[PDB]
Amino acid sequence: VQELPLARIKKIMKLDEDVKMISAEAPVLFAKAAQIFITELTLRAWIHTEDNKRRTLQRNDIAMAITKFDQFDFLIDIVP
Amino acid sequence: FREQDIYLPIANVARIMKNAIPQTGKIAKDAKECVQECVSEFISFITSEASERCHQEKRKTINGEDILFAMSTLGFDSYVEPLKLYLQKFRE
Amino acid sequence: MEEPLYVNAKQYHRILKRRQARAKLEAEGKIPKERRKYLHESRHRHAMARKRGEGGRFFSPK
DNA sequence: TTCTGAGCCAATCACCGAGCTCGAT
DNA sequence: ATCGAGCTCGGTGATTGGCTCAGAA
Repeated sequence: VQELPLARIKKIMKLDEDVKMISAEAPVLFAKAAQIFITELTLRAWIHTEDNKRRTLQRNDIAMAITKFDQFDFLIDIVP
Repeated sequence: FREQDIYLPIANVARIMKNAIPQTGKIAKDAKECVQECVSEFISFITSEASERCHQEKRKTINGEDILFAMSTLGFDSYVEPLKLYLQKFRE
Repeated sequence: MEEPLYVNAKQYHRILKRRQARAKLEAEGKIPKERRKYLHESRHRHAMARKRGEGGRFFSPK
């Protein structure tokens, strides 16, 4: 039911010059992966929003989840 | 390079974000913009491992196994089954 | 910007090459440094054109 | 407290997906 | 043979901003 542009997921993978041909199944997997990712990042960040007694989730909520989870370590110079 | 060429649509991102939270809740623009950047990094991140392992096996096309393997390699091993599962209800 | 095993062990080496990839795109290609207010000239002109109801919203029938 | 910034509407049109042709494995 | 890049084409949902008061400060 959910969705995300497959074409766009591809366009993004193909930013890399080393990445030349891509199977059909791949974006399809990524659609769902990104969906789980975006889902479980937000979920984590919101804790930090409630912790602080806000009702708006904000940039810095996010950074505060990234710093508190090893699996997300790869975004470090993404969000300083 | 345009924004539309390198990020997922913001409204698609917000939609999902908004699902993850109290229905009453709110989200900063800068917050959405941010996850949007992340998700794009996440896409690129798995790929470069997959591209490494995929060219390392003397192939030219990044496929299913490639991703999943890359995910195990980088600690997303938890995502692995639910994808596989979701990978059996859309293909033939 | 630099560090050793003070990050997920599993992930370390990738982060590193992906730093390289970007530092390339930055140096050479085109990574937009800042966000644009809007994305398409036409969708801007159209949003500016739309009749608006009360509250600055779009409208709806009555 | 003061005052910044997110949600709310839905109509156009850029972009996505479903068809293709062609060249590779 | 199968399976992907790259066109084209037509159908459609992301994109879009002004006023108001949640709610960040």
